[PDB]
Amino acid sequence: GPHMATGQDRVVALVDMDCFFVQVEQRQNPHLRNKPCAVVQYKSWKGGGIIAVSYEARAFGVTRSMWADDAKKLCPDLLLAQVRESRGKANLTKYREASVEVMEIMSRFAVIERASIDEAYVDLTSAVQERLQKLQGQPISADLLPSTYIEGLPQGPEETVQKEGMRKQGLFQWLDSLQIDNLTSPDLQLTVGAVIVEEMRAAIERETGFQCSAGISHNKVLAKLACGLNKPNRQTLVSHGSVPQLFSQMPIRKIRSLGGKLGASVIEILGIEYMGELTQFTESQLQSHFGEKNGSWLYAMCRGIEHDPVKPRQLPKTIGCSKNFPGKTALATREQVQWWLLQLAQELEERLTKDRNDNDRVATQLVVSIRVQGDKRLSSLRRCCALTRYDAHKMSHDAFTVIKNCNTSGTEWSPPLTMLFLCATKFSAS
DNA sequence: ATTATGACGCT
DNA sequence: AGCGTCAT
Ligand SMILES: Nc1ncnc2c1ncn2[C@H]1C[C@H](O)[C@@H](COP(=O)(O)NP(=O)(O)OP(=O)(O)O)O1
Ligand SMILES: [Mg+2]
Ligand SMILES: [Mg+2]
Repeated sequence: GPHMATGQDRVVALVDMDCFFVQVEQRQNPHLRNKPCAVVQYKSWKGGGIIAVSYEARAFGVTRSMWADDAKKLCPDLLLAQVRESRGKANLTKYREASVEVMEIMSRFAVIERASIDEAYVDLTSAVQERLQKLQGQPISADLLPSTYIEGLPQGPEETVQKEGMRKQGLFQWLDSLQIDNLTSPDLQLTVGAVIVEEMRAAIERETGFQCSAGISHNKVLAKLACGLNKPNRQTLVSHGSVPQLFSQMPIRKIRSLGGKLGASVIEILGIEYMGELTQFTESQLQSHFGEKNGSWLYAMCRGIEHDPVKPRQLPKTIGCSKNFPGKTALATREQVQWWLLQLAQELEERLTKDRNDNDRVATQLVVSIRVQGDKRLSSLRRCCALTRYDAHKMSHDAFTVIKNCNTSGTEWSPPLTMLFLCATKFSAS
């Protein structure tokens, strides 16, 4: 009892931007603000593919992966913004630069781990300790947490007919219970972490004009889950004590890393649907079905416990460019293949050169991946070679050299390629 | 014809 | 080294 770890050692948050690519386009074009809007790529086929959707547009049922022509059927007044196109492919530079704006603000507060173009984990354990020392015995006011939800509250016994009324009542219950006394209560630490995350979210909105949501908990999985509970423009605190009720009706697929085959297996092999049901199995039983690492992870995670560290990494480990060639457009000639490789290499060269100037590093390996027609896998084949010069002509020529014997017969290229992907990796200081 | 592209585990 | 999974 006295010796059972409860996964309450850290304070971790996950900050994720709300409808991020849309906000980027709305900041730039004020006519799009506060309107049902989506961002699309490649307008020629079915009006383009939607990759981001404003919350006003979601209310009509518009979603990612939907065709714009189809989205317009659900939402006639839907406004659209097109992703920039360069060299015949989508160019996501505008969103990467916007991402940098936000990541640089978050880094001021604590160590972060970039997790995607629009989210990062934050390890607030040290910052909370410092803040706790800064205010001795200072009780925490509700005004310090104007956009925070406490998951699981309010509980027990009219302002609650509306959502802000629920939020405030739950926050009051939580704050009324908190003992400022006792610098080591995990709940107190989370609360101070939440205050700091309000400050962080305020700074991002002030300095970039972008709104975001956040989750604060004791580990990355719970912080990520918490982030999505009250999006948009709100933050949610998930305490250790909230986990049994929260996990009791939480579908297994909603937990990070369980959204694929492993999660399906868990459900299928154990005959359960919710994360909390995992507690009735022994660690050995879970290890026997899903392996040593997965079994141990599951046994601790269904109890709200996870030890994956927030890595101190702001910069991407790899830099890559890819393009799909669906259906009839699959590449069928040598020349075609070489031209598209050159287009990808030119974009890559730009991004690498910038990376070298900004971050004092150079990539040393080039990985080329291709997908052949009829193959469902992301990558049909991967090959690599040395990246010794940031030269687009050398890179595209070397990439062709490494995959040219994949061609069964021809001038002609077969089987046709439905994807080309160039990735620069193995960075070293410069 | 659900795209562009990341991190990282397994062998 | 090369492939498979899970992810936004
Ligand atoms: N499958 C995909 N393919 C291409 N781009 C994608 C993508 N999923 C996301 N993006 C791009 C476009 C997105 O804007 C961005 C962030 O991904 P989220 O955080 O998953 N989604 P958002 O921020 O939009 O809304 P909110 O978080 O409020 O739910 O990455
Ligand atoms: Mg987001
Ligand atoms: Mg995200």
